[PDB]
Amino acid sequence: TGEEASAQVSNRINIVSAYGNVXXXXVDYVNLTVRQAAGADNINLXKSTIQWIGPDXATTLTYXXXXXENFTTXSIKGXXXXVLVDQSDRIKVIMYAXXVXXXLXXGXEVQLTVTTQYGSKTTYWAQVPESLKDKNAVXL
Amino acid sequence: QVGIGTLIVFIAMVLVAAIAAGVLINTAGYLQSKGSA
Amino acid sequence: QVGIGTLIVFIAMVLVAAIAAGVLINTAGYLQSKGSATGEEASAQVSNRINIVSAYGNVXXXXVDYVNLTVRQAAGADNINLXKSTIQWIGPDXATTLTYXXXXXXENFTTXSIKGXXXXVLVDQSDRIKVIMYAXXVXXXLXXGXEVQLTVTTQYGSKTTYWAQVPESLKDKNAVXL
Amino acid sequence: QVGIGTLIVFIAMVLVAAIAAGVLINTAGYLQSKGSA
Amino acid sequence: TGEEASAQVSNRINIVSAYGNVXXXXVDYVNLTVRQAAGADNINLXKS
Amino acid sequence: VIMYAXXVXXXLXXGXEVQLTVTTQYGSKTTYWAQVPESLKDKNAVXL
Ligand SMILES: *[C@@H]1O[C@H](CO)[C@@H](O[C@@H]2O[C@H](C(=O)O)[C@@H](O)[C@H](O)[C@H]2O)[C@H](O)[C@H]1O
Ligand SMILES: *[C@@H]1O[C@H](CO)[C@@H](O[C@@H]2O[C@H](C(=O)O)[C@@H](O)[C@H](O)[C@H]2O)[C@H](O)[C@H]1O
Ligand SMILES: *[C@@H]1O[C@H](CO)[C@@H](O[C@@H]2O[C@H](C(=O)O)[C@@H](O)[C@H](O)[C@H]2O)[C@H](O)[C@H]1O
Ligand SMILES: *[C@@H]1O[C@H](CO)[C@@H](O[C@@H]2O[C@H](C(=O)O)[C@@H](O)[C@H](O)[C@H]2O)[C@H](O)[C@H]1O
Ligand SMILES: *[C@@H]1O[C@H](CO)[C@@H](O[C@@H]2O[C@H](C(=O)O)[C@@H](O)[C@H](O)[C@H]2O)[C@H](O)[C@H]1O
Repeated sequence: TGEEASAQVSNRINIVSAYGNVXXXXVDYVNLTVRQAAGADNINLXKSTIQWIGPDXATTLTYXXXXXENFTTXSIKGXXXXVLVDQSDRIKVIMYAXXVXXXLXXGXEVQLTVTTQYGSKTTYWAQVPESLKDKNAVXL
Repeated sequence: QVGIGTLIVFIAMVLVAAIAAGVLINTAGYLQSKGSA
Repeated sequence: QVGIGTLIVFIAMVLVAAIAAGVLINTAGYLQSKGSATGEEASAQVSNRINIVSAYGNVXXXXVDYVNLTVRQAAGADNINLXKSTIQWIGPDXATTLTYXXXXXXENFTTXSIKGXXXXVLVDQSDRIKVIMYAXXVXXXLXXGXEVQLTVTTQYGSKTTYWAQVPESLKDKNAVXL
Repeated sequence: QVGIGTLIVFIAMVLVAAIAAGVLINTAGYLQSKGSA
Repeated sequence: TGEEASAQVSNRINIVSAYGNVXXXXVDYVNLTVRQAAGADNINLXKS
Repeated sequence: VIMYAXXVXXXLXXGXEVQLTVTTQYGSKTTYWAQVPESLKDKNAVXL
């Protein structure tokens, strides 16, 4: 109990940033860079779930590989592409906006809560820019 | 016998502290998004 | 024979209390080191932060080929390793996250020293290291008016955001400050 | 019998509180010097 | 007695989130995402 | 307590971590997680 309860509080994800690819005039990808918290242990991104409260939908995304209504983790810095082992590891959480619901238009707001296996919830309110003209890639 | 009672109450205090810690962090997360926006 | 029975049970309850005594002490020892660690990294996250002193870039013809940044420790900052740091480049065209490299690159960044001992670690308050980024390699040589949004993320998590704004006119400028 | 049990666990709890007390104080000591500087 | 009393305290349910559907202008669905608490055994959600 | 790091395993590097439990004759365990500083630049002696 002491080990799991401390895990529930300690092993938590901090989202460094969130940017999104733009096709035509709509955000088609939602990309999130994640990192450990203070005192976190090895955080597995395969046993994590993401809650997508989109403007047109609301579903809980689960892990996948090579998406649709799931999420993928491509690596940025480090060895493992699914596990955060050290404090200097960055992994990119990958979400397809035009596959989990509808393509995010300029101004759409989606709430993302990344829940670790032990139950540490991290909520990021992604807000598509109100204006998207002449912006190849936006910063959500 | 006294040890038996201590272990059970020990679990509750760890669980209760986890509940209290959850409220502080989650409320901070909500306020962080509110403040950033 | 009631004196026999109490003796045997008395031994057992001594052991049981010793068992429970171990659980509280061992679990506290676990939480002692876990809590001690938590304070140090959390303080490192807030304090050990990179501050950009000045930004400039070499320009060729009329599009800044190279982007250079000068960094330093913030107030009350421990050693800051620039090798375990990732600058995220959000440019007019591309938008990727750069990683450390050595000897000049493509989608990476290099840190050459200006003042101090190490050329990748900021040890004192008077150390200046030049973060080197090839603009034409990460995307394209920014023309007059491009606006890159750089953010340097330290290993512990402290983020410094710098909006590198190229001047609207690049005429008669060997090397201009971004 | 039960008197023996409560004595040993009593020793345990003060040491645990002593352990907990040290953690907060030493952490405050690190934060004090870091905060002061 | 020791086992069930420990299960009463340890085996608990944690509600991760609470979303719901919307019809016309009224919530017609209440959905809860649940998970084990710290150090919990198997939790059959049929006997709950 | 003197412990030669280079012999037990290898001389630790910046960012390493060792879990030490110093147990007495009677079984009292004391756990210490020694953590080498993430940077060893210009420091004759550190503090794990
Ligand atoms: C979020 O991560 C995606 C991971 O695949 C990126 O995907 C790539 O985007 C490139 C381009 O920027 O459109 C394509 O050339 C690649 O084929 C595609 O996999 C995406 O860019 C990023 O925003
Ligand atoms: C500039 O004004 C435009 C006026 O039409 C906006 O266009 C609409 O934006 C909506 C949304 O906010 O993204 C879309 O749902 C509409 O289809 C689109 O015409 C535009 O967003 C704004 O930047
Ligand atoms: C960013 O820093 C670079 C560090 O190498 C500078 O590189 C030098 O630029 C010189 C010139 O200004 O073009 C060349 O003569 C050197 O060979 C080249 O390494 C760069 O200028 C600066 O913007
Ligand atoms: C709670 O979970 C329900 C599980 O069935 C969801 O049910 C679906 O809701 C859809 C819509 O959002 O109203 C309907 O098209 C489906 O037929 C219905 O099963 C419910 O949405 C969710 O809130
Ligand atoms: C600053 O960052 C450097 C990035 O390479 C670190 O370099 C590595 O340090 C390791 C160890 O921590 O000493 C060595 O095993 C590696 O070979 C070395 O490249 C450096 O430690 C750090 O202070």
